[PDB]
Amino acid sequence: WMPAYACQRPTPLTHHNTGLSEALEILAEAAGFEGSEGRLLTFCRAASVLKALPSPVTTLSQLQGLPHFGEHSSRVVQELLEHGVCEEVERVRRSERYQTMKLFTQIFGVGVKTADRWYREGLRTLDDLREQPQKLTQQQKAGLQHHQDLSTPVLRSDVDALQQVVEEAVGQALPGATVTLTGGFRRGKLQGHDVDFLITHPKEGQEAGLLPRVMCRLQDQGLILYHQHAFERSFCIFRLPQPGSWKAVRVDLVVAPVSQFPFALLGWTGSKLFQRELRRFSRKEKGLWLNSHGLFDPEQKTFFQAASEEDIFRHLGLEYLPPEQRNA
DNA sequence: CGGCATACG
DNA sequence: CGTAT
DNA sequence: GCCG
Ligand SMILES: [Mg+2]
Ligand SMILES: [Mg+2]
Ligand code: NA
Repeated sequence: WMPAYACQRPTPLTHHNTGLSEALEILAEAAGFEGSEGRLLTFCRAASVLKALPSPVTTLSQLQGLPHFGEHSSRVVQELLEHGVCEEVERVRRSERYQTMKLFTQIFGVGVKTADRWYREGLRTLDDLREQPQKLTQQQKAGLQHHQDLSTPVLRSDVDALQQVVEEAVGQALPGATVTLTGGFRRGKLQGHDVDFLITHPKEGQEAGLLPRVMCRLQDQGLILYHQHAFERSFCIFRLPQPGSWKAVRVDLVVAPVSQFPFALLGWTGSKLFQRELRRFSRKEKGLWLNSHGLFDPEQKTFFQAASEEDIFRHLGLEYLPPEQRNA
């Protein structure tokens, strides 16, 4: 009764197995810090299965037959059910390796590979990094300078104000262009780590060259604390007003032609695991290649036209899920 | 055993 | 290498 | 780590 792919089942934002899923996601995260992408995926998928269940798991036998639960994930749940704590998870939580890799990778501009190299070099704290700034990229310097603000959750109230200022710049850059809120906020989240916007124009081709024009206008308004600058994705740090002051917020802007908009909307609305699972399903079950630009039939050498996300779910033979049920 | 999503800056 | 869902 |  539980499908194996996350894109085959509704996953709401809030659910009935929060503690169990959080523990499995610690193990997934730790696996990623060690470069074990397969184990990360299994632990993520097992966590996501629990998010999709209609009620709390209370007994080990209720895991029988659930996809992605084998010996290891089942033992984690067993210990949580019997003792309220899983020793492996707590050992990860406490470990110097986990805590430092988490600290470093949550810096904008630092990935697993950089964090691991720093860790092996003996570095452990943000002030350790600040002491040797000549070794930092410009992006990393911005991520470290703004780290405290970027660690503060963005609220849904922040988003409306941001969208208005982005729309103002977009309308001067290209009248008629539109701004759509994507990412976690479109899936119903009340907070987030950043704000994701997708920009298009109803006349195919008019969006070409748009993002530089948008960025130059936002920068002229004094709103851009950091950006990387032809391009179509911008990973920015914005200045957001606050009472008597302001705070730094991560904002991502993406431009797509209207022909690709349903694919870009689907991709950028996520969740990350949902999209990985959807692309895996498309290729492995349907023989079609999915990305944020389109859906390709490699036998006919043709792209599927889509006018809506609904079209895309139909072309993959999947029941439609609204964004609020893509919280895999 | 192979496979694990797929892009752009 | 980083970034995005 | 788990699936097919
Ligand atoms: Mg986001
Ligand atoms: Mg983002
Ligand atoms: Na990072």
